[PDB]
Amino acid sequence: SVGWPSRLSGVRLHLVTGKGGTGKSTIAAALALTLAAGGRKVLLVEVEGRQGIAQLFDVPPLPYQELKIATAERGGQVNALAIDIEAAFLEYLDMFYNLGIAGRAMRRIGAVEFATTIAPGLRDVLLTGKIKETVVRLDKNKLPVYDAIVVDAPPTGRIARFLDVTKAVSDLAKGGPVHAQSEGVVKLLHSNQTAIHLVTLLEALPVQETLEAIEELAQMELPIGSVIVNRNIPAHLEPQDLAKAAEGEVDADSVRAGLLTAGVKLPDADFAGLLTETIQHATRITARAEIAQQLDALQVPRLELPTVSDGVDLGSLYELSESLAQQGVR
Amino acid sequence: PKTLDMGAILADTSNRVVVCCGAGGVGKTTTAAALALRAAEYGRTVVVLTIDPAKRLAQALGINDLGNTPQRVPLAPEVPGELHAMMLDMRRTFDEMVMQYSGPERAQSILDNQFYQTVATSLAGTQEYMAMEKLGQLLSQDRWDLIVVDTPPSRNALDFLDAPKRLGSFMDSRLWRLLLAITGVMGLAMKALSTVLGSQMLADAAAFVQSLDAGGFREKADRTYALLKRRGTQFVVVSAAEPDALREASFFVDRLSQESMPLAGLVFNRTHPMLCALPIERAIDAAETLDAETSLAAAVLRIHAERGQTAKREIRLLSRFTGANPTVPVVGVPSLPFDVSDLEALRALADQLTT
Ligand SMILES: Nc1ncnc2c1ncn2[C@@H]1O[C@H](COP(=O)(O)OP(=O)(O)NP(=O)(O)O)[C@@H](O)[C@H]1O
Ligand SMILES: [Mg+2]
Repeated sequence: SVGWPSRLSGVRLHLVTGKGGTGKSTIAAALALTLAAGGRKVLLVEVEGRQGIAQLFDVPPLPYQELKIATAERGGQVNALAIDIEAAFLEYLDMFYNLGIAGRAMRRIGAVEFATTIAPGLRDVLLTGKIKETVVRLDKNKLPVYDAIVVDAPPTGRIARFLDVTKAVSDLAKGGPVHAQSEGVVKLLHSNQTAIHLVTLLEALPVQETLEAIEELAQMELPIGSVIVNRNIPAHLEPQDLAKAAEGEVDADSVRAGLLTAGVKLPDADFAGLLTETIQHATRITARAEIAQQLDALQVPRLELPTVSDGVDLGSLYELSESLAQQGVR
Repeated sequence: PKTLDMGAILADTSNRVVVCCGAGGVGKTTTAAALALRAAEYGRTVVVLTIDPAKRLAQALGINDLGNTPQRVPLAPEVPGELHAMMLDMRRTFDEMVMQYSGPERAQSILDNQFYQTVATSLAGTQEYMAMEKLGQLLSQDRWDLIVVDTPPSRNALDFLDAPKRLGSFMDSRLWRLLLAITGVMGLAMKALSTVLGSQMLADAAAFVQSLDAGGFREKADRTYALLKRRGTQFVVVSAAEPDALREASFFVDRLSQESMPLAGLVFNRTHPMLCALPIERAIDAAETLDAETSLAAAVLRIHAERGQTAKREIRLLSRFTGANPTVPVVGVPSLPFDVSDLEALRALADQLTT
């Protein structure tokens, strides 16, 4: 029933997926803040070239460097890495094929863009490879550079293929060093060092894709972490009252009595409008609970975040991190 | 403000194409369906090209199939018009385009190529490009006096107008023939690709370029895009109450203005009009007094104050958009208390849009 089993505290790589528009970027950022509290250092990574981190923090596009982007509670630090697939490709050519010269020539004519676009699998090898490199990097003292890596990942319809290292490597040259590092990537992804969290809204499609993605990922034996239900809203009604209101029954005499008590008397048109207003609210809560019920099928931890009433700004990120913390995320 | 009058637009048969644009997730597909249905109820012979209809909506329309081609929607016999519907099949529209330009024989090779099947048909912008292609096919066969076009979802509403030309320019890159099917630089790039990419994959890719034998793709995208400038084209931009959807609507209206393309107006979807006139502050205070002292009366008060606050946000958002675009007609569509998954719910939605 807990949202964050203790095992998720030993995870070093958190991947935040979910259907488009559910809040992967926001929640991956708040998660990074949550895990960074207490003088820890966490890296927040995005992989689609969408500069979503810079957009989230309302800053100019970030370069291909790990840079401090936020201070966490009690002296923690969140770094940002907007992975640049072109630079990552150049890095790859030079490190593993000593083809830096060719690579810099390709940058001139748009050829790196071409190669990454034409080969989907190479793209995923570079991205997942860079993620693994940030997860396992050690400092001068043989200690991990980062306490945790949080990835704003590709969405639920792509996450399974994105993490399909074997398929990615299938379309690369055989032999050489790439196949050596790919075994290490697969090991990381399948270990207790990794977890995939799925953000969803209480709407039909986000839940459907959450379920289907969980199924696909379990077949691959990839570790599921939490389902994170974003932008909840207040019911305001007790279950019995709610159920009645979703059918149109409101027992107004009681409502008229309560209003009378409150020093307010309403014209009949206004009273009818008020009665319609809470019935519609109850129909919405009931529809949401019906969709929600579909998640009860999974034996997966579930976390809940509120709706930030205005646009998500920096303070909102800290509010959401606090909610995660209060739910046991650590 | 200004009042968009979708009814008069739909009823006037000089309007032959109606394009629903906006961010994904704002109500484009259901709006497209409500508009196409209402146009049939006005007597028109309509086809709606939906891109991502909800399983249930597609069934109410009888297009839950794999066809890439319109089918009549059975409506009440009183209906003077005809509603037909289809769901874009991106991959199959790609197949049809390939055959249309390479011919059926060469097409068996292209369609059999694993690089075509696994990479080429899922490149970015395929969905917009094939939506535009399918629209082209619909126009050329002259099988309808009205085409209502749903447009694929994207965080970026301008993708519908920009991604197809972009994809065409990518397809026509010199790098296809030079790098897959010599020079110091191109020779470097070719060596790099040969050393990094799998032999099977490079063979399939060079096969694909050879077979297709195409600036073909950009020229197709340009010709098809000009169709959106024929007389009789109307764009309807759909946006929800959210700031993001509204901002995409504004971007899109701006582009439509710069290109002198006809914008019917904005559908401002999922509003929460107030049914009761009790002021917010009163609502809160009254509930708090009851809080100090039957829970039901206080809760109803909190429902109403919450809704009131939401309505305030919505009103100020629209006021922003109307301030920037005082020339753009608007219709506000309230959030309806049921899902839009049946012809009857489509009818209630169309009632909201047309009036
Ligand atoms: N709890 C919340 N309350 C209110 N607004 C929210 C909340 N979470 C996210 N948002 C807003 O929801 C919208 C979508 O969030 P975002 O974080 O961009 O989602 P996403 O999953 O990254 N979608 P994408 O990147 O397009 O695949 C943004 O405008 C956020 O600012
Ligand atoms: Mg994002």
